[PDB]
Amino acid sequence: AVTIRTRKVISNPLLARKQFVVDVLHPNRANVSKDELREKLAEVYKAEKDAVSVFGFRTQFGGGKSVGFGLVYNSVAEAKKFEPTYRLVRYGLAEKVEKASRQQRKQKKNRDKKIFGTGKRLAKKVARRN
Amino acid sequence: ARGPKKHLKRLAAPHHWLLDKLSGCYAPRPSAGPHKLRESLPLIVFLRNRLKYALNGREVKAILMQRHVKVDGKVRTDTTYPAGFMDVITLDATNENFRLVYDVKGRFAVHRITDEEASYKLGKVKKVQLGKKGVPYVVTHDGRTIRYPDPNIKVNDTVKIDLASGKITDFIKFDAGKLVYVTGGRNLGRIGTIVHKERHDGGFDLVHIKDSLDNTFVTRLNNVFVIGEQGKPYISLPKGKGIKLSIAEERDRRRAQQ
Amino acid sequence: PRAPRTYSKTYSTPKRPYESSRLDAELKLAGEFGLKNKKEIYRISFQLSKIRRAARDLLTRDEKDPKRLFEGNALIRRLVRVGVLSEDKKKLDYVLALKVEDFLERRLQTQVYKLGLAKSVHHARVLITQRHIAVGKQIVNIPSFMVRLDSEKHIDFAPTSPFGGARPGRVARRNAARKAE
RNA sequence: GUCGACGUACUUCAUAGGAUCA
RNA sequence: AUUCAUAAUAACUUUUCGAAUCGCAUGGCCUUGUGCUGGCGAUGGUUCAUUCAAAUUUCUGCCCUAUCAACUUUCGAUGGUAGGAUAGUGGCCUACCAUGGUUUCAACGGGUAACGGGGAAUAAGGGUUCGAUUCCGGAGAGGGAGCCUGAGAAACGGCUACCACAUCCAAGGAAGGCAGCAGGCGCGCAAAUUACCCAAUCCUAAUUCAGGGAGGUAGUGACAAUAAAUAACGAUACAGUUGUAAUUGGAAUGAGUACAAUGUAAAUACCUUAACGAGGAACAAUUGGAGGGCAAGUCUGGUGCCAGCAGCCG
RNA sequence: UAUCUGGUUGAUCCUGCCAGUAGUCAUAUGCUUGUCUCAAAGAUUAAGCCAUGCAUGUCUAAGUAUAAGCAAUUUAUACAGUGAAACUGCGAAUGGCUCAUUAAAUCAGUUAUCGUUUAUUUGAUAGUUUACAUGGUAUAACUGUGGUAAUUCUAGA
Ligand SMILES: [Mg+2]
Ligand SMILES: [Mg+2]
Ligand SMILES: [Mg+2]
Ligand SMILES: [Mg+2]
Ligand SMILES: [Mg+2]
Ligand SMILES: [Mg+2]
Ligand SMILES: [Mg+2]
Ligand SMILES: [Mg+2]
Ligand SMILES: [Mg+2]
Ligand SMILES: [Mg+2]
Ligand SMILES: [Mg+2]
Ligand SMILES: [Mg+2]
Ligand SMILES: [Mg+2]
Ligand SMILES: [Mg+2]
Ligand SMILES: [Mg+2]
Ligand SMILES: [Mg+2]
Ligand SMILES: [Mg+2]
Ligand SMILES: [Mg+2]
Ligand SMILES: [Mg+2]
Ligand SMILES: [Mg+2]
Ligand SMILES: [Mg+2]
Ligand SMILES: [Mg+2]
Ligand SMILES: [Mg+2]
Ligand SMILES: [Mg+2]
Repeated sequence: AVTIRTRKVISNPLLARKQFVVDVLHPNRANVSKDELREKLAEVYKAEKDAVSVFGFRTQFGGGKSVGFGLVYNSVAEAKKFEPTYRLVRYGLAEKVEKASRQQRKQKKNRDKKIFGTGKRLAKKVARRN
Repeated sequence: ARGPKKHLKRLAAPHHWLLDKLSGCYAPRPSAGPHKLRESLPLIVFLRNRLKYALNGREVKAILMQRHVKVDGKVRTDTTYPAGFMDVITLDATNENFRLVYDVKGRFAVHRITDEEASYKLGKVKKVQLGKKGVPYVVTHDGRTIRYPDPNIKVNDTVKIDLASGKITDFIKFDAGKLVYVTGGRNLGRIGTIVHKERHDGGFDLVHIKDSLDNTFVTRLNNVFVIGEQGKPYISLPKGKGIKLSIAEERDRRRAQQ
Repeated sequence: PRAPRTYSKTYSTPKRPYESSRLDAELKLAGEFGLKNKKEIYRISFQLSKIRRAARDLLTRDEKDPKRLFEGNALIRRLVRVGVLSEDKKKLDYVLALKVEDFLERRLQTQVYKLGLAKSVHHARVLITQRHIAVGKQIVNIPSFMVRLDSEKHIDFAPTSPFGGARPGRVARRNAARKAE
């Protein structure tokens, strides 16, 4: 069996959520997925699974127990509003934004810095010249 | 350097903030404001490292931009706003009010207060001077300029300022037998009664302070803040009541309570 | 850059590594307690030297001196807790009388041997490094683990260990499967 | 020039004595 | 402590300031007019105070050198007066004045593989040495000189000359500053990646969002440090109750491989863990020192058969 | 230096002497280099020279959009959603790197500004100055016409 205990529980109305430390005792099991703990915490605290966030899980030396930090927001809209984008992507609430590698973006920034104005006039001028 | 500095290394930050030396490389530099840099507690450290409401700077910015934090009855949004001594921090959503007071160890302590006591603050009169058009005014330790003071108010006195109107409700003269609070030096955070003021023209005045335990100590006058008459403080004091306890007695008390 | 992280050496070469008596004593200690190399003996000697130097310095001070009282009480408390110093010998003078063998005694390898879990100190070391020994509910795989008085009674085979009630190790079930086939 | 002086650096010579025994 | 704060009188000014700015919302009075009045904010603005700062500044404290004993003063050295300049005090500079200023209690000159300090090493104590290097302060951006802008610069990832280098060139001209992060040359003999990210730290902006080689993440010569594997328990055999096993029995386990999950901005790794993973456990630990023994063998010397050198070679 | 080893003769003792054996730190270098945690990276007194790439930009409801920009729209015939470019404001004087020069200089502690400047933040503070609101004494972006081999070059309208 697996037992989840919540400790050091703080109720933060400023962020509209509940902070706590989750200790999971999981004898005879490697460890517990974040999804299963999110489901169980949502069940215990009576909230949407989307409104539950969990992280910082480090199984102690010797195994059998895991310790991390857990968040339960009051409703899903606040969870989307405050949760970091990367954690939302982990949970599937948000889609990863695709962007070029930093070097390509910086090089494009420099090349655009080189040009002044819209640049259409330069295009027409070079087209006429050649 | 060719101008004002804008960075603060963690090691160079004030000790009493109690910052982890390995969490990062930089520490919050308090912006310019009512209090000096070394004698101020920025709101980020207060919300994150003391109250533990926020887990990181970004959440602190999220809190501030929501306009939930009030300093001295006014909403602030700067993460590094330099809150300091005798400033009232109101968090309405939590229904919490705090007054920043040094504990015996010399650190800002999370002291919860009632709303009524939160309605006012105390300020040390740093200057009394006539402004333009012959209007007297007083400048306090937090940079508040209050016009038309009571004439009897002189430098080093204490004024009880109502935050709603920014006016003086009452004042305490600096006299022997008054209750005072130490706001600087190694005796920081202690509470006592004045015994005698040594005057040295052209030099730093010294004040002798006797604690409730009859221990006496001498402190420079700039580090003294009158807070009321003996046994009748005008504000609620933190736990320990400003009494310095020896290491051995602290060990004994800690073992007993445990 | 980031602020420095402090580090220190836990051992120092003795003033005279080449003394025949010292070599013989190191041999005796290593054989009795199954120590891997001379570095462990040097480490424990370094610690004991540090404690005894501190005890000397505190004794030098006048009696009732608040630093003397506080630091001596703390040091005696730590030594009694770790089990080196007995209950009835709570004086800095008896702290100064400690020997290396007392510290070697408290090592988890020696305690595991003494309680009867292993037939040799070397067997105890092998058991420790193979994750078979647990102090309390926790697995410890470090022979140099120093056992406290409270923790001495909770040394046992780990729950996950095959000797502690778990399933047989790879060799056992491998042989059983081969026999079944 | 197998030159002089000085400075610097090295090499080298000066260690056995008393008592007993054959 | 003041000619201080402040006030008043008479004038003066290429002379300022005293909201011709923007968002959200549509309340209250009535003589019913797109009449009057009115809320919550942003951004500007004179002066004072506070804050971040800046500039100058008082006292004390620096290694070697006396075979450096006098130095400074013509071209400011010491001081007075008046002016110019400065944000301001001031030989800072100008004009006129006097002749001053430092020094055997070491001035002046020279050397410095001299940035200073918090600190580091050793020592029983006195002392001796090191400190480019995680923090504070100062100076510099190839070398001198000089400036626009701006509150803040004598800025150099701002500009201009000269000195030296050096790139493109159609020869008319144009563009330069890695003692920032990577990465090269300086030799013909050598040593971190031209990696990922703004997720934490905080910083900048009109600003919650954008940006950050500052910074973090990982990679890479055993820098310096912590813990710690390479076997444990038996039986049998052989040899002089000891030693030796390519003898033998079944139990344990991680180096490594790997479902998975945790970890992370995304990854790698750690801690976990299904399933594999040990007898030469060949899953084959190293760096130094000391001492042997052997021949139809080799060299050298001699009071025979020996001695020295040595011996991968018979 | 210390302890230990050896030599001091025909031998053995007792002295004395001599030779070798101590140390971490520092530089260079050799051999080896399985695991966990953690952490650093100067040096020819050459602050000597650098190819290539990057390292400072920035927009909220709230300064300026008839982009001949995108998308909704009759929830607008003055605009209003989002918004390239440009003007405007702010930043670029912080950060990072190195130790060349510098011997009462820097720097440390301790003073002073009644000797002065200070963007910004914070608090005060201005009935005394066609108005149902003034100009180009004006331009960018943009349209269009061009020069140079070439550059974050720019000329006329
Ligand atoms: Mg004074
Ligand atoms: Mg296991
Ligand atoms: Mg003159
Ligand atoms: Mg003058
Ligand atoms: Mg130098
Ligand atoms: Mg030095
Ligand atoms: Mg230094
Ligand atoms: Mg500079
Ligand atoms: Mg250079
Ligand atoms: Mg310059
Ligand atoms: Mg720069
Ligand atoms: Mg550069
Ligand atoms: Mg570089
Ligand atoms: Mg680096
Ligand atoms: Mg605006
Ligand atoms: Mg590995
Ligand atoms: Mg090598
Ligand atoms: Mg191995
Ligand atoms: Mg492993
Ligand atoms: Mg000199
Ligand atoms: Mg001086
Ligand atoms: Mg600003
Ligand atoms: Mg203001
Ligand atoms: Mg025109």
